[PDB]
Amino acid sequence: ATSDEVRKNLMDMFRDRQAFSEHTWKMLLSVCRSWAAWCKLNNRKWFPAEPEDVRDYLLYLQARGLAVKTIQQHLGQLNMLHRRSGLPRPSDSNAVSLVMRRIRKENVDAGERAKQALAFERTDFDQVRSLMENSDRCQDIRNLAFLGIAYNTLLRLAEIARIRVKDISRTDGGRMLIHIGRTKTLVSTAGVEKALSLGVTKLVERWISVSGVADDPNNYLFCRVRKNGVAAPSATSQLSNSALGGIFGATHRLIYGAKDDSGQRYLAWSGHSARVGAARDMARAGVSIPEIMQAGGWTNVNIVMNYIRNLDSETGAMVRLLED
Amino acid sequence: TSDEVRKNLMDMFRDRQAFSEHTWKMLLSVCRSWAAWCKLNNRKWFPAEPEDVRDYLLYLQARGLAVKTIQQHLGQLNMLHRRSGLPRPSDSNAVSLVMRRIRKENVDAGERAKQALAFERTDFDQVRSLMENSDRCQDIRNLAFLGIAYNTLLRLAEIARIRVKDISRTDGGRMLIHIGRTKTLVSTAGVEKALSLGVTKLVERWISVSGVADDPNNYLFCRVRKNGVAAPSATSQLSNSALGGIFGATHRLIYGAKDDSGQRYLAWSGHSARVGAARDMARAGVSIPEIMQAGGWTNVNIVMNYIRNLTGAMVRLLED
Amino acid sequence: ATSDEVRKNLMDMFRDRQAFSEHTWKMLLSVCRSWAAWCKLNNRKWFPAEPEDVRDYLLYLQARGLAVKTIQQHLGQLNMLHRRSGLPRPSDSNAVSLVMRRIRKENVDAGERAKQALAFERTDFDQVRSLMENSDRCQDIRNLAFLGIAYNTLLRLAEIARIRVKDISRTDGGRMLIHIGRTKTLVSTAGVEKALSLGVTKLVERWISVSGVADDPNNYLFCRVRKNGVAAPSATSQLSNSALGGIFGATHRLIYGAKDDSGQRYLAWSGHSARVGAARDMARAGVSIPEIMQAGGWTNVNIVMNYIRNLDSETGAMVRLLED
Amino acid sequence: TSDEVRKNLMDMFRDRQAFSEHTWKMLLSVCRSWAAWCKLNNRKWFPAEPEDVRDYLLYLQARGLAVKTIQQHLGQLNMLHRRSGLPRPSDSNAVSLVMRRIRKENVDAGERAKQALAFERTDFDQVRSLMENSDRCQDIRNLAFLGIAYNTLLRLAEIARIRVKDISRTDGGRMLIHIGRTKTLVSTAGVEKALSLGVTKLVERWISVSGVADDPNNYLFCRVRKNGVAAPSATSQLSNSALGGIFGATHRLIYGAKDDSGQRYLAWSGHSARVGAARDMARAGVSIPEIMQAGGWTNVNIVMNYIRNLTGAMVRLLED
DNA sequence: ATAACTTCGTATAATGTGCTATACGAAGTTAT
DNA sequence: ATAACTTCGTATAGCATACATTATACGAAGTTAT
DNA sequence: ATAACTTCGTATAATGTGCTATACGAAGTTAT
DNA sequence: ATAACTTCGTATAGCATACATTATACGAAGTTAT
Repeated sequence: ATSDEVRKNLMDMFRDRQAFSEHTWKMLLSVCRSWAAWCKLNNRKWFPAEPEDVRDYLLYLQARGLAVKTIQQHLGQLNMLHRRSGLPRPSDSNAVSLVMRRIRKENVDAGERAKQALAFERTDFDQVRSLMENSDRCQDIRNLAFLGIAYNTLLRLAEIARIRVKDISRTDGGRMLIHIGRTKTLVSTAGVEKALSLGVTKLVERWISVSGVADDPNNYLFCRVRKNGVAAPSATSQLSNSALGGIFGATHRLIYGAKDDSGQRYLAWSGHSARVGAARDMARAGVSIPEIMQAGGWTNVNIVMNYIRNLDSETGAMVRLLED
Repeated sequence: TSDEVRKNLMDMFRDRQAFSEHTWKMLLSVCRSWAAWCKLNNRKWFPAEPEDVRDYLLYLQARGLAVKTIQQHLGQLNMLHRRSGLPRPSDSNAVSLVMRRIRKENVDAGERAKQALAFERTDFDQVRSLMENSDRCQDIRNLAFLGIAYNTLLRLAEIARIRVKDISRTDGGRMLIHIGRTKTLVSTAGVEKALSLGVTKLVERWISVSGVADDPNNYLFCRVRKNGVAAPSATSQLSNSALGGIFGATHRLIYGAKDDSGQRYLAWSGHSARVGAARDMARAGVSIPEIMQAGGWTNVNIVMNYIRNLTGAMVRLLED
Repeated sequence: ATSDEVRKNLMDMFRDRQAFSEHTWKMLLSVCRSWAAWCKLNNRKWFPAEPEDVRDYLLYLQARGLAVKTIQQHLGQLNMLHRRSGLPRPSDSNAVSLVMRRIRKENVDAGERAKQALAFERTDFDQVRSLMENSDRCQDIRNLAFLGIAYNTLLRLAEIARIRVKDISRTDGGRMLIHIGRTKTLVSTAGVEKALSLGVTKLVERWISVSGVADDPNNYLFCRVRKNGVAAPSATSQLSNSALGGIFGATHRLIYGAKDDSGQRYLAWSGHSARVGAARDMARAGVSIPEIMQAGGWTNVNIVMNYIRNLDSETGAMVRLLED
Repeated sequence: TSDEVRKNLMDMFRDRQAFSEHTWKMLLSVCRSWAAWCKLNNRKWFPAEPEDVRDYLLYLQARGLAVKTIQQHLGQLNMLHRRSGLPRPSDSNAVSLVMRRIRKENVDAGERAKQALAFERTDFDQVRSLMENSDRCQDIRNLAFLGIAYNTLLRLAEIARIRVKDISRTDGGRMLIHIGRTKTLVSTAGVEKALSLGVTKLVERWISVSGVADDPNNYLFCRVRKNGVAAPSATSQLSNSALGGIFGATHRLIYGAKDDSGQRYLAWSGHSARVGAARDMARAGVSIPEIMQAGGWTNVNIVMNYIRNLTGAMVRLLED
């Protein structure tokens, strides 16, 4: 609570900045730039943040038509800056506590809907599969394997990029299989092994036949394919998540065409579409919530439950009673 | 200090919305009452003196009011003080002790907190068997309302907030109703309340004859005037007084006009289908874990309270 | 924290003493007399109670070979006296908090076993039933009905004494039935109706034939029977719980004879024996925990679970797996 | 103040017993370590300076110790301070942040907290199929120990505290074992761990050949010397080092001597039957609610950690 | 008129975070 | 004199009301398109 | 001897109240 | 020139490490009845 104390705290912050993910840091800076500009504009002090100002700001975020979860992030990062610096948190103020409470209320009462990825189900896999199965085109074959390793496995983006060729050993009738390393938590796991079908395996093949992947196995399975249709292997680099999420966007447009309704948020297939579809498919096929809240490494149902909610199978006991 | 206290309270009024409209309704209702009693005995209503509050509670008790009502008066007074940054009346033995004593004396004389008359499947099936045949807008609406009420267990006000854009469909054709906020939860995630095929038909039929669908941002249920014309609106919801009247009206229909007693719960009301469904489910052998998901409860005690009626495992063990 | 403040608090305590059951008050005085004597003896001040003294005292209770639950009651009542008087609780002290923690540990590690009532099951009801069924003796017939209203119903003592003759209306084949009022909680119930068999009803009869109960129905079902074998009705009074618990003690001795092993605690049948037996019987007969944690008005299983624990039916999943 | 702090710590030592013998073992173990590091760099070991503690944790990390061990060192230091009425080292950013960073750096290099090698029913059935035939006291005891371990899921020390007067019987003949205190619960109520008919026989046979029953206040398991003579005792329990050795010994028996690696968990150990039973139950389709009652857990996370191995719902959905 | 509300006041019942990743539209970077 | 209780007191086992809201119950009193 | 521990130190994994009633042995109270 | 990315930044959805203990792992070093 003295400029010297705060100075010490901020030096502590920088010295052990690896106590947080670079993503966290990204959002911290992001919010600070947002809050600071606003302060400048609205003639106020940005550090330390004063409860009345942070209030005005939060209402400004709301008026900006920003989501409740987003405003949370803002107060959140601000609370973190003051906590890691020796100063009082904005949340610890009555004004800020109340306003947050009010805004949450006001927004829900107007339509605010959290969104999630658009399901990419077998009904979608088969379709694309039928549209790009006979195509000579490199990046066309690659994108099908992806759509395969992805629906078939439910692996996250950050993880499908990480795959290396060795990891893809084989099995039962020449069925493929794979060691991932997904978890990044200590008391969790070091990793699993995942398998493929006569479908998803027969595809992932071609990619390898054409990708020239069978070259220096320290190689990754997924690489970029240039405009001439020639792939570029690289044991040193990984298809950015943007591109991978790109194949899902691209593919949806192929079938459904140009970007649509309203101007933003989940109109086409995104990185999570495959998991979200497999799950329902696996739920529709009456597969215990184990595999379901499991084929994805799901440590908490609320998530798999928000995914299979509109499914008739998840209708409720009252519907069951009512219908006998 | 006087300055601070003026601020804290002022700070509360500014973000009025952080609280339920009702919470404010009661805060003001108690204050009115308290303030009234205070003026009668020449007492300063704020800050409140434990001794004066004690006299007030006892006064409430003498009026023959319910323990729950007395407790509400203490709760509001407590909030006023606490939110002001002042000591709560309950923070003193005179007040803590008198409350306990009032409850105690009251219950040890019987006094019991009531609950809505159950509206169960038999009741639903009977009401529907009769109203199904009506072509009147009102009956069509009312039958749909009761259908959702029983099916979903939603509360009057969650039902009254259902907007047309809130309905969806399972692939199989069942209607899905998305619920944003409830007594126990305000999140942007919300819940999806599915409707049986039959309640679904009931709802569809209402939508049709009413025209609410003429604006996705329109409240599903609305007034229907003497001439049968439904009055759709995206700005004003049907009042809970109306929604609850549908229950009592339906009851009157099958069982006649109610007692002259003046008691409460002589006919079905807003909570009748919740009480009744919970029960219906318990009987069906439904799991507590699942019964709770039905009513949106996060805990297990209301759920248990509603059942305690059904037996005879005994003459049975003894007879053989 | 001033003698005037404490004085005000204690006057508050007395003025609204009905904020507690007379049983609570009984234990408060009980503990205070115990603590005070000790203080006198051990040359200390009893009010306000000083953390070090209350510590010594608790260890003294322990050395007295007193149960953990008992010492809890002592600290408990002391904490209540200081809380309702404006002074700091003894529990709020580090010394007292630690010692309590240590004693709890030390005792468990030596055999301390909470006890419960000895089961009085159908195997016991039938037995006594076969020993006192042909006996002309008034108090012999009375004690059998009791053993009946009690096993058959699972009603608490305090409640079987409360029964009045009207409450005993009839039913299915001339089966008896009964409106009790058990609960004394607001958001609970006002009460239930309970039934009897060809057994428990055929007995409760005689008692009425002989008890002369069918006289002024404001009467209670259970009265005292004097040494000459003549019963004494009374709409104004109730068989004390001591006597009722007496019939269970008496009856056990009849079959098993004189008071036994060690010198104390649950050697014979007590007021709770009947419930405790019915339950297991109802559990052995595979009756869902509903009625079980219900025929007694049980709002919490831990209790019915501690009663059916040695029952094979409650053995566990590992036993189930192990045995196939 | 120096006076108070001397008291609080003195107040802790007086009621030593409020804590596990082990908690004390580690407090003293860390202090020894810390104090050592401190003397090496000429630093005052208490009260501790965040900066000095930060240097200490990093030092621990450089020693190549586990995140859990480093955390334990911080926990003990934290306790010393907190219980003294002083500020906790973790109460400072240098310490809070370094811990996170250490964990983070460590895990993002793999590092994972291990768990005991599973000892499942197949393992039990195999070990028993073999040892059943031995008439040696040791084998008889060991087979009984493993039987209870797997059956009950008890922990080494709860098993090592079982006294003869603690066994009962269901009417059907199954042995019941009453457990007073455990890692997660010290109450006079206790639990009753039932044994299958088969494990029951195993236990009976041990009681018989050993004579522990010669004193109800005798510990069920005890040493058995080179000559086969069991040494019963009501004052000294069999050491956990012994009980755990039974697991590793049994393992050696079926699979040979262990790696030279020096790693941990190369053979079964104290927790092997808990890990294994939990799993066995999950496979059997047992309910989480019930799996938890088996292991005495009150929560749901260790239970989940132990399973994550078993699959293929996919080639399956895809193949058809 | 009047059905069918609304409104509104007092009475009374009912309930139980904070770090890290992805989403995308942009803007920038290579190699065709 | 005792059997058959009652009341007592201390020992222990069995429960389940207090927070801080936010909602319903129900009608009287006012409203508006018919 | 030596099997089979014990002990003990450092390493590292695992877990998650407070009011009111009953129990009894006693002591006291009536009516046989 | 662009296709096919990469890196950016802000918007939002998806998770899951920090307390305060109390326990196990495992062997070396010491022990005691054989």
